[PDB]
Formats: sequence, structure tokens, C-alpha cells
Amino acid sequence: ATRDEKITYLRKIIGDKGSDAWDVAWQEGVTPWDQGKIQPPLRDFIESNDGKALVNKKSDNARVLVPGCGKGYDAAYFASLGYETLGADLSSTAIEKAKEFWAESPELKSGKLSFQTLDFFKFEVPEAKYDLVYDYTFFCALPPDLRAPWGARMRELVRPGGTLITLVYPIDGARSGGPPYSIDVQKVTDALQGSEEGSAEPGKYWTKVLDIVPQTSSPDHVGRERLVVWERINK
Ligand SMILES: Nc1ncnc2c1ncn2[C@@H]1O[C@H](C[C@@H](N)CC[C@H](N)C(=O)O)[C@@H](O)[C@H]1O
Ligand SMILES: Cc1cc(C)c(S(=O)(=O)O)c(C)c1
Ligand SMILES: [Cl-]
Ligand SMILES: [Cl-]
Repeated sequence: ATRDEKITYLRKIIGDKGSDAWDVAWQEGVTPWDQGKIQPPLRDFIESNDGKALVNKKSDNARVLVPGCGKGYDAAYFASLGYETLGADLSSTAIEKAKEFWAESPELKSGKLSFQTLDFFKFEVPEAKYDLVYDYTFFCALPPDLRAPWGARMRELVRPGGTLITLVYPIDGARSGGPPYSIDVQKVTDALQGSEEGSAEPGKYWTKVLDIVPQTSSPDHVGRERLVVWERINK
């Protein structure tokens, strides 16, 4: 079937089954988002001077979370940098296929990399929280009414002074419907900064330290993508 057809179906079964539709999609092989590798802006950020700084300052027990990790390319990448890394996905099928795709990873073998079937909204945040979290094609997978809970979870998941990286894609403008929902930095901002009763005036919970157009985007991502680095505050 075509990509449009696979997306049309995906949106059907989400309409009928809700969040259970994802493991169905994985079981049936309707995974049109799967690229087989990380997106280049992630590696370029990490190898950039800002990224080297972030990695060099990592504590000896620094922990990474990649929610909605799918086949887990991003989690495998962060583990290969020496971070103890958990890739979390709602679909047990996705998590099994991530264990297959990464079966030869030295970090999987050692346990430094770990894949687990987990609901991002429900699992128990560890006491130490996470030093670094990476969100790619997860915020844009969620229905719009789940964006505020996503930001609330994000605020609990990242330790004070820790970092959240959002590869914001797809920035398609006013197109309606999803997945993949058309998003932008403002939508990520509003979700992450939440509200303070009276208003949502930013600088409450995060500092947006970096917001760039990546220089190396996949060709179908050019013009629809921004990379954003957030630091958690209110220590
Ligand atoms: N509440 C949830 N908790 C954890 N994972 C979820 C949740 N809802 C949806 N997902 C997963 O989010 C993934 C969205 C995928 N389209 C993208 C996967 C991955 N980020 C990639 O770049 O390949 C799916 O694998 C879902 O199983
Ligand atoms: C969650 C989600 C779903 C889909 C179908 C896609 S994609 O087809 O555009 O690649 C992406 C990027 C994310
Ligand atoms: Cl990769
Ligand atoms: Cl934007």
C-alpha cells in the first residue's frame, strides 16, 4: 500500500482503538514512520561544541530516556555515548523489534542500554529522575489534547538542571489531523511551560537555551524541522 494509505489506516485504528492501536500497527507492519536510523540533526548537535559540552559534563550515573522510542535508534545512539539509557515504548511489539534490531549492540549486552514496554504517562519516574530526554516523533504522535499531560510528565521526568532535546518535526503549518500532527515550537513551548494559574508567561519551568534550523536535515525534512534544547529550572 501507499504511504497515504498506510497513514489513512493508522488514523482509522487510532479512531477506533485509541492508544491500543499502536501495538496493533506494529504487529501488522503498518509503521510508515520507521526510518531505520537516527535523524542527522541529533548526531550533529551531539558532535557540535554545545553537544560535546553537554556530554563531557555528564555524571557517572547520568541516565537518558527516549520515550516513544520505536525501534530505538536514538536510545542506541545515546547509549553508545556512555549514557545509561532506557528506550520506552507503549508497544511490546516495538520493544521486541528494537531488541532485535539492536541485538549486536555492546550496550544492550552490558545492560547500559535497555528497552522496556512502558506507558510514558504511567510508568514510575525513578527517584534520581533523568539527566537527558530526547523527544522525536513522539510529541507529534499524540492527539492535541494529550500535549499538556506530556509537558507535565516532561517536567517530572527531567531533573533540575537536566536537559530535554526536542527534534520538532513535522512543522507543516496549518494542516490538520494526525499522526503525524503538524507541530511547531510554540506548541512545544506551551505544553512544556504549562500554566501559572493567571497566565502561561514563559520561564517558569524551562529555559529554551538553543533553537536552531538544523544544518543537516533529511531531504524530506528540510523546511519542516527545528532542533530545540531545553534546560529544567526551579532547582
Ligand atoms: N503513551 C505512550 N507511551 C510510550 N510510547 C507511546 C505512547 N503512545 C504512543 N507511543 C509510541 O510512539 C511511537 C511513534 C512512532 N510513530 C515514532 C517512533 C520513534 N520515535 C521513531 O522515530 O521511529 C510509536 O512507536 C508508539 O508505540
Ligand atoms: C507519529 C508519526 C506517524 C507518521 C505516519 C509519521 S511519517 O509518515 O511522516 O513519517 C511520523 C514522522 C510520525
Ligand atoms: Cl542509527
Ligand atoms: Cl516553529
